[PDB]
Amino acid sequence: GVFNYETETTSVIPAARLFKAFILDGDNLFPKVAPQAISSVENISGNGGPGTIKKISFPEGLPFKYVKDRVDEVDHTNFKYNYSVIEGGPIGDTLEKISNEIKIVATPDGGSILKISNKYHTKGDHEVKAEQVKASKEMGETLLRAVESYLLAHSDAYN
Repeated sequence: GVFNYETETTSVIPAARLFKAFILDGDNLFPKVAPQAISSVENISGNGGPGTIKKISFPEGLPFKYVKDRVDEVDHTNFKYNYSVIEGGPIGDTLEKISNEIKIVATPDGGSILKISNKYHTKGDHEVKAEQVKASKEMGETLLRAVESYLLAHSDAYN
């Protein structure tokens, strides 16, 4: 079957700046500002646009070793990002792929909110463990606050 779960996290960083660092330059910032979350980001197939495959490895702590991600869509103007987890991690047994959509909306105060969306593809009527979804919510949130600390520490960046 197909299950969809949503989330929304706030950030002080304006959408314009957050996009460049969190999305446009994630594969170069995450392993730097969040080592206990991302160990290394390897490129497999593609230059970096739609159809690209990046091998994201995790530290020697998490239960997962790596995860293959496929770049689907990257809207630089509408601050939208779409990637799919095709291999590694939870993928297997009953789970096939994971369609993810990230959108950075600006707020009236000058901040921004992340409208993340997870769409899992299970086997027949098989469902997904709550902890699985709970993990991504923490995965992205930790990275978020990981990028905020840096941006606020280095104002002369991504601008």
